[PDB]
Amino acid sequence: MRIVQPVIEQLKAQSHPVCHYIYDLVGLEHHLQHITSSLPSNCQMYYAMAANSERTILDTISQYVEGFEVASQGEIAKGLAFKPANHIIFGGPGKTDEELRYAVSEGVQRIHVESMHELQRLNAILEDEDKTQHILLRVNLAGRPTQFGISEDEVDDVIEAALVMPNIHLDGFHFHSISNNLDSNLHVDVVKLYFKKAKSWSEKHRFPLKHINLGGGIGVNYADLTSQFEWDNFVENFKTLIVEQEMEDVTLNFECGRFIVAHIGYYVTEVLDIKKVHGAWYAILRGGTQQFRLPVSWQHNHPFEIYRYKDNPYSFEKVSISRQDTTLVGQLCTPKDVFAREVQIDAISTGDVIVFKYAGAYGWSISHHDFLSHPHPEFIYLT
Amino acid sequence: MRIVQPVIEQLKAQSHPVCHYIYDLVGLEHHLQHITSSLPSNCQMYYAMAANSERTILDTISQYVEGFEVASQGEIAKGLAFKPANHIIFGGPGKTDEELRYAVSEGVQRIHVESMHELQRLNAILEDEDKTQHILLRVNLARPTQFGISEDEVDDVIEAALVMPNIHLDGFHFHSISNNLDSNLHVDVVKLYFKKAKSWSEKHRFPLKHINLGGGIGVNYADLTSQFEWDNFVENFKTLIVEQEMEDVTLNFECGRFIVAHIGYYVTEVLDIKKVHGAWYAILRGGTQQFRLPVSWQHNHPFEIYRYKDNPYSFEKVSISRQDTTLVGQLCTPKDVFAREVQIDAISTGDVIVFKYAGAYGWSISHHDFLSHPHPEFIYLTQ
Ligand SMILES: Cc1ncc(COP(=O)(O)O)c(CNCCNC(=O)C[C@](O)(CC(=O)O)C(=O)O)c1O
Ligand SMILES: NCCNC(=O)C[C@](O)(CC(=O)O)C(=O)O
Repeated sequence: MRIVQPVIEQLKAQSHPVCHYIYDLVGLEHHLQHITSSLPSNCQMYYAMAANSERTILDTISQYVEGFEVASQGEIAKGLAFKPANHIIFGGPGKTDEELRYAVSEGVQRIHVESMHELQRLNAILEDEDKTQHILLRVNLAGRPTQFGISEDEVDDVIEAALVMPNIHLDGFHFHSISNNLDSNLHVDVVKLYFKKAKSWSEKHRFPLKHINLGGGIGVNYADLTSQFEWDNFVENFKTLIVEQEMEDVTLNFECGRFIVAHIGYYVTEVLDIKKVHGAWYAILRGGTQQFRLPVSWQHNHPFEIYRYKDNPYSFEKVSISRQDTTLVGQLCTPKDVFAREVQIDAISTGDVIVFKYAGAYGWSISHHDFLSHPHPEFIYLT
Repeated sequence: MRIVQPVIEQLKAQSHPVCHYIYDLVGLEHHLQHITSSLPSNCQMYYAMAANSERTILDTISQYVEGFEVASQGEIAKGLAFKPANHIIFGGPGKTDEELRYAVSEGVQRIHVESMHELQRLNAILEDEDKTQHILLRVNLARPTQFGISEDEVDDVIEAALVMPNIHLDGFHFHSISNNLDSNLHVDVVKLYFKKAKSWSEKHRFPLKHINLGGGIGVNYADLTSQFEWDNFVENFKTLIVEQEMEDVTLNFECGRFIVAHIGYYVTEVLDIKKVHGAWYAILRGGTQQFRLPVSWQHNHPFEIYRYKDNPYSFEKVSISRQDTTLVGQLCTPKDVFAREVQIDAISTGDVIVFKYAGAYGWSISHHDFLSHPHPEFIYLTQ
């Protein structure tokens, strides 16, 4: 509340309707300074802009991170606004010929190759353009069947194919098995598996293990806001693992999105209407889940807080309820437009503002902005 | 495939990437002509543009339908380009003061009021502007959703509406069910709307001018041959108007899905084919951020396969036959799935997947800019 309330009160004082995204850039910079500086000298931090690729967010982040992790030519173009191509790293299971040629043309640092067929499509462009390209092979370790990377048993044949292509520079491997892990001790064991796997292929095939992309998937807790990822405990144990496994001459990198921008983002919206239907209570808010789809996608009740507005703009009384199971919804004409279902609300009124915390990662970026053609939420960036 | 194959062959012949929404406007016109002509003279068809508000689709639709059903200021704005204000009807659970003032200013045909507080906000705007407005009251007949007025509360809102001089109560709005495939069950629901609507008008002593019977006409995605029996529905619907003495009561539907579903196609080329831990995958251009319907509804979306004979690359295609295969897009999320473990007769890299019945809630519900991919090209077939 402390961060957003001065903004909400200004909007109320000016009679502007509250349907906003608010981002705390000071807290973002402070958070990034700590994370990147704690890392060892051989490890790097790339920002995965999937979580949030708003231009102001990238402007702020660029200074503190090594580079950007991108999943398309459009994300490359957004990254090139603030970083050189050789600090952009390109992953994804379906990179088109256009994207590969554009990536090669711009000269992106690495392409994280996810198949034998992709390798050959890339290599054909490299022979055509007469360029070379640093790559990692993305590996899918035996957890379940997904579309991502090379299946573990197929990896050997893709290594041998990449090594005999002179235009390909096989730096090493890319692992991204999990997303949203909250356990720091467990994440260290995932990294240990990556080191042992990467070293075994390097030793079997006899090529220099130059680089390992350890992926991302550093979790954010939406249920319990006090129990976040123990980054300091992780980093210090992660440092111990590097020296134990002798990975000091191997350059490492993470590609984090959610953990970097989640807690610094807020989706704030005014209460338009409160109603009781067949027993159940509902609070209808401005905007909707087409602007903030995270709770519907993940199927949880998103954490929020209620700013109690004291004035009344109408000549008639506000609708108020107290201590009821209340379902929070937007303006959409679908029953799926639900921020939170049957959650406790101590006091809520028409004219109050719901402050959804932890809205900065995969909030606006995953949302179906133009469904039912509502106007976009307004964007405020605090400095 | 007869409709889309000429377009696919043109794209391959021109060496353009295949990632397209293709629409059959000739088919759309024949569908509209069939529906609009078959209705009784006291009932009109409005198009609920949430399903598809593309300007070419609206232009084609506006020629045949009575008007547009809208649920935001943006949908009103789109509708006004092709219909006049007095053939636009406005619903939705969270109409803002700005949207209500806009609707009144433009002079919309009806506003479908969904609560007591909305009625009072509308009335306050009407007294300020010194205007009147025809309305219906949206009723929620006895499961709980956020929509309309709870049945027990209806009497109080009617009495409040009748006392307001600026409000002109035409009657009621019912939209209980969604995606119903049985014509006979829909007639019973329409009969139930008549019984309830008359009961309120006789009790409260005002003329029952209009009843909005909603949409909810289903489209079958599992079995394409077993669609909604419109001809069967309309004749029993005509019978019912006479039985319940509703010839002088003027009516309307508000259909979205049923109008545009079968005439739209989402067409995309196979970029990769891989095996991961025993399971086959086909990576397609675009993704569920362009066509979200399969993920939202959690089904295997119906499709056909166009085989392409030529090979643009000097290395071999990946070709499979008679395999259970998961179809995925370019996205970096494992939720990017068009269809899961579906038996495919034969497929190679460079072939084209043709997702049928992609015209309703395809592009319109999708998260277009997630991972910043370029939009698919839009073709509208007219000859
Ligand atoms: C008032 C009113 N009138 C008419 C209609 C149109 O109904 P019909 O098209 O069915 O005839 C609707 C449906 N309102 C839109 C219903 N939405 C959908 O069917 C798709 C989706 O929104 C997908 C998603 O967002 O995940 C969903 O909830 O499944 C409506 O709410
Ligand atoms: N699954 C863990 C990774 N989550 C995200 O990165 C967010 C999203 O991509 C957003 C979404 O498309 O629903 C998702 O897959 O839930």
